[PDB]
Amino acid sequence: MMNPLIIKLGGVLLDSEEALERLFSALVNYRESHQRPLVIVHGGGCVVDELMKGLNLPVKKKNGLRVTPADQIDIITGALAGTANKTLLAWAKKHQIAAVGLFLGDGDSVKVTQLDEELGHVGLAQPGSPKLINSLLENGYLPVVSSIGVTDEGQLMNVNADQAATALAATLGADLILLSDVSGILDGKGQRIAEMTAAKAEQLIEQGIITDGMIVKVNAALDAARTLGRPVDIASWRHAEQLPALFNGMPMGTRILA
Amino acid sequence: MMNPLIIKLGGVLLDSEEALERLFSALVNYRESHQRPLVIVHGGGCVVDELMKGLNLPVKKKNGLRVTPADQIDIITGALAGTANKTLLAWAKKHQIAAVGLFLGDGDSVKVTQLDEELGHVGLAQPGSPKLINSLLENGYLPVVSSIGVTDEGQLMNVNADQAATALAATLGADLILLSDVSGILDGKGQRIAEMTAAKAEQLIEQGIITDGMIVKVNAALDAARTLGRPVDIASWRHAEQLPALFNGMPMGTRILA
Ligand SMILES: Nc1ncnc2c1ncn2[C@@H]1O[C@H](COP(=O)(O)OP(=O)(O)NP(=O)(O)O)[C@@H](O)[C@H]1O
Ligand SMILES: Nc1ncnc2c1ncn2[C@@H]1O[C@H](COP(=O)(O)OP(=O)(O)NP(=O)(O)O)[C@@H](O)[C@H]1O
Ligand SMILES: CC(=O)N[C@@H](CCC(=O)O)C(=O)O
Ligand SMILES: CC(=O)N[C@@H](CCC(=O)O)C(=O)O
Ligand SMILES: [Mg+2]
Ligand SMILES: [Mg+2]
Repeated sequence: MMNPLIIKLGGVLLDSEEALERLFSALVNYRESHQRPLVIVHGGGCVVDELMKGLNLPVKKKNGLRVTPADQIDIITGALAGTANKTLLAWAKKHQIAAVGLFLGDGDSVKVTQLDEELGHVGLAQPGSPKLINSLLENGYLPVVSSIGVTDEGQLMNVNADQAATALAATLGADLILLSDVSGILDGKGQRIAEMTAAKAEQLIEQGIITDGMIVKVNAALDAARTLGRPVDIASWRHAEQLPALFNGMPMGTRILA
Repeated sequence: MMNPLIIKLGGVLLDSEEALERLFSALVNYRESHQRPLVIVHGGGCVVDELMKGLNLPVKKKNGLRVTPADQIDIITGALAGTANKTLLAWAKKHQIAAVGLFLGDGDSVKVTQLDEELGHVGLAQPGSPKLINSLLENGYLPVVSSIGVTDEGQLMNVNADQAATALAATLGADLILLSDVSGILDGKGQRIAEMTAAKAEQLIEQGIITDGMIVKVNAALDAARTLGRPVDIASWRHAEQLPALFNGMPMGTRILA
């Protein structure tokens, strides 16, 4: 087996049937034309915000991470580990892909602990064991992994999905692509930045250009590049014609260099 | 590998920390003292009703099955495939059990189709492929399987969990135990019925003694007994002292005979 490729999916993609169809088309074409085994990691913040909206609950993000009280972890788990993961497994079945849905605790794939009492049930993700997912890959399944985990003491944890993808890339020795609703990291004028180093990201954060979850996204991508010794791309899932080349390694967004 | 044992869990069990602790204690003791491999299937109607309650949505059951409109399948999936399944995987991690969470579509373990347009997205469960779960069992994992499935065309389906457990028992050739909040099937005076045949269940249904989901439960148990050629028990998860003997084969509730 080749090193796998993790494709991380998030943003408003799940709210778009058309975008899901175009993505699954491109995944089936990549899978039928590449020996490298695919793994999907996903977020779903929008699914949570909608269920929180319907419940009249506030959305507080502290430094790009969603504060997750003990009274909200069950609902967030339902939206992310349930609705978002099973919507993706249904698109995979429609496209004749044998997928297996997982969260971070299955096979201890990604180790999670409480990151900060000020955040509640938000996890810090770190590498775990590759045995279960390697076994699924060797048997021809596509793992589809949500960003909920669980601590050794049994408490469910909400992990930001970019950090969960980075931890899983380190666990499997996988290449990584972070797909979002924007074409990579944007500069002060809203233009795509083609390449990113740690020095440059420090400068942009100092200048207040990179903010919110983007700060979390870039730092997760940088950690992955240094840990794997390979570039990591941040790119958009929006434009159909770009998907095939993107999955083949062409630079469509921001290439993070370590 | 021995034929597995499926333990189906539902009712208000998930709302009871104390009952969950006593159950997981008993599962760990059974696992460490028995070569027979365990599989858990679960429902979670109460988790759904609570999230529907908080959303101001009605609960309509038509012949013991929950009508599941297209505008409710995502929320029901979140509660059952997400919150209930991951709460069980967290109790398994707390007890040092390596579990893997699945729904019915993973490995095509249980085939699901639309049962009736009058019910919406309710599935009819039928046997599927045992390969994925047999592989997990041989590698020492405890599968924990929710009762959401997916059709070949990609539509998520809500399956009653007793029928999903019966279909999975036929797929794996497994023994089955249906655990509920009541001590088996009760007669007209609210007393436990020790043994049940198809003739007797027909009589009780004719007399209006067995109703609602109990009709669905008994018919699922009868189908499983005839299909496996082995008795199937319906019993309570409520009383701690009875759990060990129950998992060892002692009659604690209603033994359905085919
Ligand atoms: N300098 C910046 N460049 C690009 N995007 C930025 C920047 N600063 C902030 N953002 C924001 O970063 C968001 C990207 O992160 P995020 O909103 O969490 O999406 P996601 O991770 O793709 N989705 P999900 O997994 O569901 O959370 C964009 O849509 C912008 O609102
Ligand atoms: N004759 C009867 N004997 C016993 N229980 C009966 C009878 N008639 C109706 N019931 C009902 O059957 C219920 C059992 O089915 P059900 O309510 O769906 O629980 P469950 O399947 O254990 N849980 P879950 O998986 O979460 O749905 C009982 O609690 C009774 O309300
Ligand atoms: C802690 C944390 O922010 N979690 C994310 C997980 C989903 C994602 O990355 O989209 C969240 O929105 O709640
Ligand atoms: C269709 C159907 O009734 N589904 C069940 C699944 C959960 C269970 O059995 O508890 C339900 O309540 O919605
Ligand atoms: Mg994000
Ligand atoms: Mg029931």
